[PDB]
Amino acid sequence: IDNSLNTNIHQYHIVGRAIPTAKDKNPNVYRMCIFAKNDTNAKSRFWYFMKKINKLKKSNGELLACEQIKERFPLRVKNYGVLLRYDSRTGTHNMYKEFRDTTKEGAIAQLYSEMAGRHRARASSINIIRISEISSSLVRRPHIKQLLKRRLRFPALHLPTLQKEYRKKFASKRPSTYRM
Amino acid sequence: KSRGKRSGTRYKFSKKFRKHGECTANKYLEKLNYGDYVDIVCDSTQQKGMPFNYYHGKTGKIFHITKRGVGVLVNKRVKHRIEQKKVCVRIEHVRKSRCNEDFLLRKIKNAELIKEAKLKNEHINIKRKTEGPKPAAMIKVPPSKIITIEPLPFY
Amino acid sequence: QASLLAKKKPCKKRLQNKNSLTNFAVRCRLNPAYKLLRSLAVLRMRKSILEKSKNKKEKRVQKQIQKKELQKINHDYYKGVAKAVKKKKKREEKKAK
Amino acid sequence: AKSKNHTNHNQNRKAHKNGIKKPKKHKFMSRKGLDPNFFRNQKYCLKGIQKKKKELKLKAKQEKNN
Amino acid sequence: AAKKIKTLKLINKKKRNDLRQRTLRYEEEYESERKKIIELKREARKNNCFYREAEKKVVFVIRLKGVNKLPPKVRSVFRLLRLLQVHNGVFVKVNKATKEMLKIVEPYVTYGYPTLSTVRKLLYKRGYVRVGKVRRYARKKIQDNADISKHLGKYNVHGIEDMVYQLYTCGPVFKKVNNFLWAFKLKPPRKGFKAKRHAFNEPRPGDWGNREAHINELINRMI
Amino acid sequence: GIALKNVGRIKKHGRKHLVSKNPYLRLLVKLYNFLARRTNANFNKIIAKRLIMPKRYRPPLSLSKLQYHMANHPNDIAVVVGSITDDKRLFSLKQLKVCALRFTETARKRIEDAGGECLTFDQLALKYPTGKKCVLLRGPTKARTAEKHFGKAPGKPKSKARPYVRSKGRKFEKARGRRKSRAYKK
Amino acid sequence: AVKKVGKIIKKRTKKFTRFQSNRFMRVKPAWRKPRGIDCRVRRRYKGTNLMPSIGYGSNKKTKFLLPNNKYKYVVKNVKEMEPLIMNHTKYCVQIAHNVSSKKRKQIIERAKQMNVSVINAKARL
RNA sequence: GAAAAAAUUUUUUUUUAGAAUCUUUUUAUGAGUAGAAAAUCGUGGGGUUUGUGUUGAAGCGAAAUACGUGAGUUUUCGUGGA
RNA sequence: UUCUCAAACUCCCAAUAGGUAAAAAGGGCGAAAUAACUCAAUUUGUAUUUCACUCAUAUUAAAUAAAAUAACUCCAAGUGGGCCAUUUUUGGUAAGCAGAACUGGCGAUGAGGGAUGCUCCUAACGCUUGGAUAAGGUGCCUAAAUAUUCGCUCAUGAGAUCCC
RNA sequence: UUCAAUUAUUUUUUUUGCUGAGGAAUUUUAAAAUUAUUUGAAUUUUUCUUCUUAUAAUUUAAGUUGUUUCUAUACAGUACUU
Repeated sequence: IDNSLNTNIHQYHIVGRAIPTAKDKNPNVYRMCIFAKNDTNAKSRFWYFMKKINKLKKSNGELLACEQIKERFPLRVKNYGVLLRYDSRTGTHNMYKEFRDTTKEGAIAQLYSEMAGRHRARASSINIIRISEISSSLVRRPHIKQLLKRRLRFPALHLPTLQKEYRKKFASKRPSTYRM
Repeated sequence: KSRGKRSGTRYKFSKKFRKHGECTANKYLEKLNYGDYVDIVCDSTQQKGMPFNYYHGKTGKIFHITKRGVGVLVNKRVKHRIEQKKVCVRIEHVRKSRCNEDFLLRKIKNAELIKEAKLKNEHINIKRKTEGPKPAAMIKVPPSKIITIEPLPFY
Repeated sequence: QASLLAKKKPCKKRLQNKNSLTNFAVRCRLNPAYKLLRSLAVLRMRKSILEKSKNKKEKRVQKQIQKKELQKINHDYYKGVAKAVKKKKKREEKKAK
Repeated sequence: AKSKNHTNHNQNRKAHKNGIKKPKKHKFMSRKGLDPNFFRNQKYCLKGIQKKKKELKLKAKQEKNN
Repeated sequence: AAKKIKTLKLINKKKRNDLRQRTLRYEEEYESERKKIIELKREARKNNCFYREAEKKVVFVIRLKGVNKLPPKVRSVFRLLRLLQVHNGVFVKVNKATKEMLKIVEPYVTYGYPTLSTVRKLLYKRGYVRVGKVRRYARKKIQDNADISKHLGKYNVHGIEDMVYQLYTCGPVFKKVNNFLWAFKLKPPRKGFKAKRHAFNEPRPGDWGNREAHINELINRMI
Repeated sequence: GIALKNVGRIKKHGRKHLVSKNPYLRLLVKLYNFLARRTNANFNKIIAKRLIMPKRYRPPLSLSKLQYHMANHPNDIAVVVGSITDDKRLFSLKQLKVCALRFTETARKRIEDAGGECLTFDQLALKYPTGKKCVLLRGPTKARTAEKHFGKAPGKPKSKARPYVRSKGRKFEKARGRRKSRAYKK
Repeated sequence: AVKKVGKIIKKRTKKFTRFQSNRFMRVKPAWRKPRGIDCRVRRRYKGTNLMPSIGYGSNKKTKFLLPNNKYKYVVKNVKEMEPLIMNHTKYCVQIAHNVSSKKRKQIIERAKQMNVSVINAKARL
């Protein structure tokens, strides 16, 4: 239960094979990791890739395993690099982008948020090919490179946003945006 | 409308590839007559007792046979009703139907199953399979026999 | 009078639904075993927080050993998953040029 | 101006409204179109079968009745 | 007179004993089967093998679309399916013809695998049965075993737990019991529904089509 | 909104009540409705339905047909849900015990003379409430005058029926459409 | 809304007024449905003017009952009291309009002696 | 075929169904022009029945703790004079 | 060898849509009968018939079915100008143009949404109370968040939701 | 200082909103449930542990009842109906 609120989307290891036949008595086993909102969606995404890659379809295959993946440490930061193929209005484009997070799932959430925000690209039009941990020295993006410096601080960059109780319509004196 | 008899020549009446004058001996000799179901198929050779367009590839019961003619009871939809029509066709046009052959083979096989069960005084069902949902199974998989898939970059 | 058959009975008049999950008598009427199920539940509950507190140590010591042996095996399985992704990533990265 | 040309609209739906009827005469296809000579031979056979039957039926009824 | 009445009470007592006992055997068996699945799966995964668990045999199919503007094949399938009211749910036995029927109506129905606690709970709160005659049905709420002990007495699945058992396992008599049961007309689906259009394998919200185990969550909301 | 055909209604057809105002017939359908409901005998249920049925569509039975039907029955109790009419075409000797809706006076007199019994429906109910060891009979419809008139067109080919025709005169309906020589025939 | 009184629910306040009779003097005030014609108000365009149907009907137990808890029975002669008297609990007397005062007085007095309420006995003095 | 209450075992008060197109009960159902049906309601006359009339009818105007889903019915007050 | 081609060309060739099939008034394997058909062959076949022996069916001859609300017969009504949408589609530069196909609507029917609106979406209606939702929204008009969360965006005519 | 999360089978609890058809002369009866007893078993072993043996009651069975107010100690009033 916890008390925890925001942000959800999960990681699944799915394994499947072609249905056994007289013609082939030892089907090829195919495995993939898939980021999805649930197991049924994860199976469908696996099937879409199985259909695109192989000539296998749900009617001609069998599930060997499907199991949810949990990240090794929830609170230790890693730099995840993700390679995407996405579709524009005209056609197809490739991108490999870098995200600092404690979770691969969080990095995918940032990626979907970026693809939506910077290109107006819909979830349907994205294909994730590999998300993996990248060393600090190796990183291309300057926005991730800046985080990786020796020392970091800010004088508070964010406006207040008090609880509903204290968002009342009238104030007694003029306030300030933030303390110095 | 403006509808003469053989309209749709280039469609239905067009011959099968390299099939000319096929008239060999075995074609004639089938004999199940008054009870039988029979398909009505066009012959490129024979114009003499060729059916009307609608009856092509349709199936129905033989109700009367003559020297080389066959009466066939065929179903036709006429607007709001499907009705039985007495189609006169020739021996070259009639092809023995195979639906009867499925029923017969199943009857024979089931009869053998019944006969086997009866000898043992067994209680068992000779009814057809449903092709039901698959049960549990097992496979042992080494690291060598499992392949990692991923989507493809443009190439 | 002899020939004509015995009187039949009309339908019963409508009653309340009596359809609560907590309508115990109706639930027992409907499912005779439900009392046994309540008893089983009660046997699990009765032991209560003190016995369970004592039990919790016994559980954790015997589950630690079982989990650790099962987990090390499973960690090798997880490593195989990691290894397979890494193997594909490297092979493709080499292949592309 | 012009009157309507093709339209077959609503007719399928009207057919399905009252259901698409099918024949139900079934057994014993009949009369004139039956095979010449062979069916007359059958009539003679049937008449023969009937005569043998009638002879049996008349004798059996008459012997018991009186 | 008194002997017949006495005999009937004795018969009722025998049935109560039998049903209580059957329930206990079922309760152990279902739980044991689930425990064996855990044991099998755990044994295979650790010891480097792949256990393929069975198909789930039944599916609860809930309609979730209005009666206006229906395609004709879809209309026909709905009549056979028996989802004549727009919030009907019903159990269906998974085979090949049933799956293809489900495919034809797919964007207009949600469906999935109904778990054993859910199936009982839904049957308890919303169980009605046809108490009339064939094609003169009368719809009565199930508040005792005697009504269904009449109807399912020949089949020997008389009494509600046995019916629940047939629903759970896809038992030897499924069709008749299902047919005797009313098609469950459900409440609107509380908090967190949304997105009537399309289907659940779009990344955007909308419960329509297959949602597997997650059918139960939806059923719990609309109970 | 439910999808049921005919809005879920069961709609019964044919007679829903007896519409006669005859006191005796109203009393009789009360009686036979009671006898059907209590006994649950099929014989009584048929009688109740036939009593409710249209008086015009209730048939006459011929005495010749009644005797011809009863020939293999050594039990003598005929029941007829219609009127029994006399015969002037044969000797008509052998008596019966017959319950009928209505008797012609000549028929009744002959049956009584012969040593038979002409039995009321109240007497039938009283004596034989289960209908056991009896014979239920119907007179034939036998293509009545309306039936001769109707039945999927007389003017269509391959059909046998009577149209309107006033054919007592000479020059009546015989030509174009009814004649192979003049245009075509039915 | 509606008018509950004990176990007697009466479901209709505000008897209906015939459509357009507010606008036109000629049209009779008493209700008529525009059933005989197309009319675009039988077409149920909301808030235009509500119109009646069977559903508003009284319950089977209370069907014609007065708030007196007694069915009204109209009386124009004294002798008509005599069958009515054994059911005086469930029925109430109404004396007809057209009754001459000597007779009316006699009927009122007799009815009071017969011990049943008479709802217009306090009138025609 | 007996239920309750009031009294002070014994008195009083309320209720006490059998109309078979009727009554009790259950469950399902309710769109609607053209169009078809059924159940009603109202008007003129007649036979039939048993009532209303000059201590005031019909009619009319204003209404009615009124009744009916409704068409309407019934009533009160005022006029009115057959 | 090579480039481009046709829906009025066809080596090859779909999906969708469509047809026949799934046993008891029948079917099996047998005997006997009947003939003026057949065949040397009045038991050679045929067909028919009478006798047998016997085919699953406690539930089932694959599913699924408020499958008899089905059939069938009668008598009579109205109607015979249509129009709208998606997808496929012919003519015409195009058309809220002319003409279709399949289905669903509207017409004859509405409640809620689409500011608004005959056809779009949600959803089809006895009379009421309570509930929980749909389409759809939640700054104010105007009922619900000046919600949360990550982007992007400054416009000397920014931009704002299918049919529109 | 901790003992997660998510499924699985379960068991509750804090406030509280709305509703009350009905009226059981041979089915508001019967069984169930629960309590106090009684006898024999059981098993996780028990202060809501289970069955059945016998006995009584009751309600969670078997569709709201109760208590105290008020109108009012009125005769139509400004309250009440409309």
